[PDB]
Amino acid sequence: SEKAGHQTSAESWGTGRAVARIPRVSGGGTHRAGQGAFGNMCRSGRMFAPTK
Amino acid sequence: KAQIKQALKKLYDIDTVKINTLIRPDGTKKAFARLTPDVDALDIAATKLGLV
Amino acid sequence: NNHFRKHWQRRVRCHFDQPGKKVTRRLARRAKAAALAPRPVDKLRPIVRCPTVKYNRRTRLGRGFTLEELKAAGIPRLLAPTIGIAVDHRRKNLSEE
Amino acid sequence: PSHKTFRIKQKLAKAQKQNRPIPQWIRLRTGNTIRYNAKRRHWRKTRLGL
Amino acid sequence: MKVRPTVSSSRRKARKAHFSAPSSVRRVIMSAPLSKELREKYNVRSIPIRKGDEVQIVRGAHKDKEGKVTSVYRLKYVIHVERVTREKATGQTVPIGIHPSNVVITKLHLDKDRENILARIKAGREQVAKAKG
Amino acid sequence: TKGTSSFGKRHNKTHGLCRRCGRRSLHNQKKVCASCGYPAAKTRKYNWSEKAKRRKVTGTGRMRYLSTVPRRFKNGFRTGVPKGARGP
Amino acid sequence: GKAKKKGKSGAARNYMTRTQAVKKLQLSLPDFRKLCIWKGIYPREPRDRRKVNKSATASTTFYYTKDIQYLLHEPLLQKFREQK
Amino acid sequence: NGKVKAGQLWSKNKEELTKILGELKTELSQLRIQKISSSGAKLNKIHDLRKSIARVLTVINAKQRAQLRLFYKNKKYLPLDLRPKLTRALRRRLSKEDASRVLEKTKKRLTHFPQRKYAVKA
Amino acid sequence: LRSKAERQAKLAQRKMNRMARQGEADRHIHASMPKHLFSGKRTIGKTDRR
RNA sequence: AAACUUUCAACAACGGAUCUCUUGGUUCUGGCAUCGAUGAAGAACGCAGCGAAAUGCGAUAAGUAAUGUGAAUUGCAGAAUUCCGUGAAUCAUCGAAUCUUUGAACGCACAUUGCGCCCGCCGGUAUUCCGGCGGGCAUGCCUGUUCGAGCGUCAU
RNA sequence: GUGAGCCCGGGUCGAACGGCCUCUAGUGCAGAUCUUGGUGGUAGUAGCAAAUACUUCAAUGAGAACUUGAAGGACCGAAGUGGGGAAAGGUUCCAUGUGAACAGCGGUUGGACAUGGGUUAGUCGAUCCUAAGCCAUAGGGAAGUUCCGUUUCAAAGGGGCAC
RNA sequence: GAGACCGAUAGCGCACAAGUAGAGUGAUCGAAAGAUGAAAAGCACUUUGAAAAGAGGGUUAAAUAGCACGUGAAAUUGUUG
RNA sequence: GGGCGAGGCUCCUUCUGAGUUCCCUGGAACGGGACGCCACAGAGGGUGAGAGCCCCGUAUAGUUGGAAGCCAAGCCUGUGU
Ligand SMILES: [Zn+2]
Repeated sequence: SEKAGHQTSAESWGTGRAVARIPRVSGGGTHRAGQGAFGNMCRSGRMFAPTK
Repeated sequence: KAQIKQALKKLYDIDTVKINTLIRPDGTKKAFARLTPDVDALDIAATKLGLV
Repeated sequence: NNHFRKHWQRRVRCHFDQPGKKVTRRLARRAKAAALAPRPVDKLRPIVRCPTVKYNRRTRLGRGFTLEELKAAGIPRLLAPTIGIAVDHRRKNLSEE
Repeated sequence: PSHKTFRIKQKLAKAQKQNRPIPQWIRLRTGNTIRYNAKRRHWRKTRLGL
Repeated sequence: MKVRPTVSSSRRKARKAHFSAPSSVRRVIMSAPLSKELREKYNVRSIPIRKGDEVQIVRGAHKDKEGKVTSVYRLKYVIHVERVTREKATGQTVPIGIHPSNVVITKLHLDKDRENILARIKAGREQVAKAKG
Repeated sequence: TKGTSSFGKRHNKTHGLCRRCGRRSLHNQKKVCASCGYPAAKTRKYNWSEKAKRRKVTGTGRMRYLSTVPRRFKNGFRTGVPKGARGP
Repeated sequence: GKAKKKGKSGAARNYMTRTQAVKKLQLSLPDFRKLCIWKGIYPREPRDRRKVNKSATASTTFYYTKDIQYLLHEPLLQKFREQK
Repeated sequence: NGKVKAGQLWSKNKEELTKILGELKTELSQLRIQKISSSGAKLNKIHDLRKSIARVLTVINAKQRAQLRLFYKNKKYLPLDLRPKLTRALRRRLSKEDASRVLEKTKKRLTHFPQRKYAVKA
Repeated sequence: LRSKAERQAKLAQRKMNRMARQGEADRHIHASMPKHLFSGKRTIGKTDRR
């Protein structure tokens, strides 16, 4: 599916001292919050070069 | 209260002097019907209600 | 010369349904033939000459026969489309051939 | 509060009736997957949001 | 090989239909063959099984045991046969699940619906044999 | 003091329950639901939130009348009873 | 419960004057008198006519509200309108 | 007892159906109190009484709606619940006669020149 | 059967008892990586905490 | 020498990888045209002998009628089925019905189970009082009916 | 076998799998302050030290510093550590029972867990009135979702009498 | 109806009471989580414990499958050598 | 201009072939060996392990019962206001 791995709202937390700059799922109160997104290396993300 | 007293009169031939009502925390209505002094509520409960 | 500077991926059309559409068209043609039996499935078409100097060496099928053609052939214009003859009123006969 | 509307009290009544553990005969059914009440509510843990 | 476009050879769809079939379909699925002498008597190979039938078990560890069908538990596709049971730890008797395809029916619980079933199956078999003959 | 001590003054309610969509999103002063747009006649939906559209799209609820329409279409919206059926 | 208002029950509901009856039935005076004679609607007398109407005199005619309600369903009203 | 079958109900008319409904409701009223006082093989009876009340109401409604349809068989305007449902678009759709109406010139032209049955020799 | 049902009800609680929940109504998910503690930089101006 | 630290091995732990599975996704293809004031989609509240949810249903409430099938349901309890039958079933089909409060939502409102009006019926001593039940009362627009207004144009 | 790797023995285990030639790819990891999950050393370590304070006997119980009764000692000190309410919460209230979990110890106790019970009005509030203000209608804008408008450039209704 | 697609960190966010639990005033955000066994045959009875449980002794083809449940890697840990 | 209309088509419905033969392993044959049979059916699934013949289905002609439509070879009649 063309929308697989992209049905999330996520932004990176910026350059800092603790974590990497992958986009992280915003919000709170669940395990998904703060987790990585949108990357082919990320769990529950879009693959590299999706098949058409 | 009028519906409750008329229903009691139609069902069990019960005449009441007054009726108090509340709504329980479960959502059902509770009605205290005080009967006339001529009729005995214990005889009504034993015979018609069967609450012994 | 690659015209891929728009949002081209939103209107890419593939043709996986080409044999299925051929099957559907053949089924529709068979149903039309069964409904129109014993008449032919198509109407009679005139022979006309293509316009411009590139294609005026070749003839082909036109839309319908002219009113003058039907009058000379002796077929009334109200009878003609009811017996499988296509009729065109816009076309005229500028020559006798 | 003690002052409450009828709609609020009715929804609180529904929440009070829903606040229970599952019956014990449920776990003995054939092919059951329900082990506990996963929507159980407590007055100190999760708000009703009224 | 299947030819009809309304027939699906999908294993996923077949397993979903089998394990989510309703009770009236499970009755047809839970069919058993008849015995030999019943087969020449009625010209019927197979019938759906029901309570009160007499069966002989021909497969499994309880082979060659005979008894009456005490229960048709369609919810896990099981028949309970009389005396084909086991004991628990406590020694209480619990019936042993047998699939109906592992038994053969030796005596039919006959009511007029079963007579109509057998008669129409026999008539259909004879008219197919006559048409193909 | 903009944090923990300021959080102790939060005992009012901007939103109450909406009679139409059932959410705690009816603004108590504007009398406008932030979720479904009540009391406007149309239900509030936008094309910039596919998730919000599909959270309330047709089929998420009960389909108390619409689910029986295809059967009536399949039988042709027929009217009457089977012939010889018991009744009046 | 809620306190009742004065003049909303009793003789005020029980009676109405001839003017109020005519305006309620939407008839002319000859048609109203004709219908009252034909249907047997008789004049009445309240115990206190001020409780029915403050502008009532000794010559004011009173009728029953239920009698005017019964007159509202008489099929001769449509006959009168058809003849007009 | 407590199970009333529809085969007996389809032969009655309205007054004894009302009497049966009243008796069933009275039995359900006393046996709800008997339910809150004791139990046993008894709850099947109140389930049967509930289903019997449903059956009696269904039979009464069906017979009286049939009588109303017989009354409104030959009238121009029917009650909305007795009118056919279909869909809203189907009810707003043009009737068959109005959709099949043609002009007089079209009628003359179709009378004198219809689509003929013909074949062409090969 | 009553003892078996009680045993099944008790074995239903092992995972949440290992998770140390106060009953089955305890389903609170806490922030183990808060954004205010794991993002941003501290400058010489105003700080976000003391 | 032991203890301790480290290395190797066996077993036991911790943990859930690997392998196998799959009533699920994803993509393609074929067929069809059918929501709603005759009250939709959605929301809320209820309904089972013993259910919180999911599922189904609406005070006829895990359901009614009708047609078909033909002996179940099942976790427990309790009843079956004249089995040679107007008939089990958490069965299928589905043309007759029921369908609470709402919602475009429609008497006026609604952060209230608030306040009305019109017409019938029934009950309580009741021409007046009290109570219950039933049927109604939104807006815009069209065709028609009826009642009207205006030296606006006339006749008389 | 130079090698990436391949093959066999032994143990474990339970339902599928491989060789060769072609075809095909979402095909080979130590890093990316990766991504998810799991686990160490630190380490039985830092602490668990505001709000003056606890002690004796008996009972219960497997087990009592933090359960109860009695006996003593203290504290809040009437702008209270008291008796009641508004907001907010929603059953936390009461009785009985209780394994584990939670009460950063312990627990026989508990706002925890389990089953039940409990909120009675013509006079107390809501309901009624209007305030600051908000929304219909007439009508005028706006492509429109709708904006203004609240007394207007509206035929916006009450009463009486009648031979 | 199908596939030279994916095989539970994959494939839709969702194979499970998933647009659920949960968070946010709100617009919105939004998971984790499938597999005992062919059949519960889910351990009678004895004994030790307050209990959880332990040990005998059965059930199973297998408990080296005990509702922490197919297979059971590594990090890390205990015992023995 | 009217009215019949044989016949045909569409949709639901009853029904369809053949081993549970013998031996071995196994907890259980659906495994191995032997002897057969059906096939316009050797697609798929279930059944205690890889089942054409155990069960549901699968192929093909049809064959029971029912409703509503459409097409249609032909045949009766009026005749020109
Ligand atoms: Zn809303």
